[PDB]
Amino acid sequence: PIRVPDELPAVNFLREENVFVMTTSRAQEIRPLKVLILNLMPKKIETENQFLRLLSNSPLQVDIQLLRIDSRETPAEHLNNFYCNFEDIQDQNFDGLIVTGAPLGLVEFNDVAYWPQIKQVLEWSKDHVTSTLFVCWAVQAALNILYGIPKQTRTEKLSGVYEHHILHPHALLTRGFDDSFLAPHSRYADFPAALIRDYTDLEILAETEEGDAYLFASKDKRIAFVTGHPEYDAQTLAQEFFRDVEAGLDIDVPYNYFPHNDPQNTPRASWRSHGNLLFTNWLNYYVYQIH
Amino acid sequence: PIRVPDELPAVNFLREENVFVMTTSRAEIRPLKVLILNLMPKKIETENQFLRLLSNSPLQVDIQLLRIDSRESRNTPAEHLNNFYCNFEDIQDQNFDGLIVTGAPLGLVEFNDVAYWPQIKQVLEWSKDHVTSTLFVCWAVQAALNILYGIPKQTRTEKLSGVYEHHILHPHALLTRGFDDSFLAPHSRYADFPAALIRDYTDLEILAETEEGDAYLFASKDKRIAFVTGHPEYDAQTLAQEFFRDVEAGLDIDVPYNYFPHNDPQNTPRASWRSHGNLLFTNWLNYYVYQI
Repeated sequence: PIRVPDELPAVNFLREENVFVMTTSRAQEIRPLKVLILNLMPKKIETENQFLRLLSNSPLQVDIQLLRIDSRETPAEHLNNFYCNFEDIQDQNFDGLIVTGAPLGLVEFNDVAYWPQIKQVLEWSKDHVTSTLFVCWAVQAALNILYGIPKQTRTEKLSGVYEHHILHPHALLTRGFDDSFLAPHSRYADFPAALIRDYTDLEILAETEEGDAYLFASKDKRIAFVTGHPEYDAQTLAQEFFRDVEAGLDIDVPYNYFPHNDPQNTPRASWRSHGNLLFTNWLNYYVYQIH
Repeated sequence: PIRVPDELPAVNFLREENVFVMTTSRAEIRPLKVLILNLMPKKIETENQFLRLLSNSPLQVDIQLLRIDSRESRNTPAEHLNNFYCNFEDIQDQNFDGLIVTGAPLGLVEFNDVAYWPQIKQVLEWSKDHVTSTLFVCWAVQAALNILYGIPKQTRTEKLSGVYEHHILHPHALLTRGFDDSFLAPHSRYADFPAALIRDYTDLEILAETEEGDAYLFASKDKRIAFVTGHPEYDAQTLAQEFFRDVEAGLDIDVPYNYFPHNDPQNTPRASWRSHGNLLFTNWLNYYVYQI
């Protein structure tokens, strides 16, 4: 935050925009943050690189620990070298937790082999984690475990780069977001905004144009949710599309993804900026809290 | 930055993307000093727009505001300036991490006719030894290219006024970190900044251009100096306020380009450039003003 003379007009002006300002008449402790990533995605290293790229964009030091949900056999070397089990970290507190997506869009919760382990991490997070960010399927899991919302599935997979808008001009998690912006989705989970409004107390910060919640969070910042995959690389949707075409599914192209909707053309990461802002804002205002 | 075990694949992978990674070798974060030489005619609006952006960082940024003009040059006191601003002699023996020189209403004035040209030269010479990273905005770009590279002033045949399309040149650069491949930013200038001018008469790296061929962002490889030719700090309504004053003052002018919805000045304009203004100023603080 800036530190300026108490009566500079910027002080009252920026405070009215929900911006914290320091004044020369008053005065912080800025220590390394501890962030845990529960990696449920099957391509473990690709997912590590995607999230760690975006967790790199703060001047704050982010000490990262990687959490595995069970010990099912990614190289076994990789997990044994770099990941911890829940019993290894259960006595620790963290500033942040990310629960990634998982390929569980079409699996009932009672058929998810590690469902008990997921309930145990989410219950523990309430007292042990300052802010937990749930991504994609983890949003569906958390809506079920924290609010008793039953699984809801779309008619077809939402796959593409979609238009969104922010709802709160002065919010922290969307600080610097354009009024409308692009972010990618790849999900069977259905997240209509009305479901979040009618069955939770969460504040909705951004929606898709079609009426889905994209970003929402608790007022105390303990829990935050993102229903897209802003961490995806340019090619990530294309890899899923080509694997489904090879299997004989012969699906549509992802929306607004390939140039001219022709999969011979190279897709670009048209969603980069607001993925960077999102993770930078989550570290700077949710994981780190000046107050 | 993240701190992970040295052998994690992310380490070599993000280093190949020009991203600094700490590895689990030894884990004290200091306040930054930034000076703003405010040359804009709306001093308080300008302070609010740049301070909004410098506020979006966990780093503590101690701000001092610098005036170019003496207290006695004015027919009446400038209350605001007297209360909040220092003069050069007050800060000449201090060191700063950052300096911003704003734009100035001097696009049609020859440097030798600019009344405070000596004072501007004195600040720029001082900044070489006293400021880790200087950001020049709009006219200050022309001033700096003159003093540092001997480039004469160039003026466009027609004023640029609107929100224009841009692209980045360096996928892994620090100052454009997180920028989309193409993005919007406002311009409002007669100053002419063809990219060929920067390539052919300086050693500066060009990081982004307008679609019509102007340099928008460029910097030195040592990060001592950085240049922006547009106004991503502008509020939604800044171009609108100027447009309505021009209309009221009797000028026959088009709306600013790509600014009002449907090009209709009854429509509320949106700050369509907000995101890349935030990335720019956040990246400037984090990688240029703060280094280690």
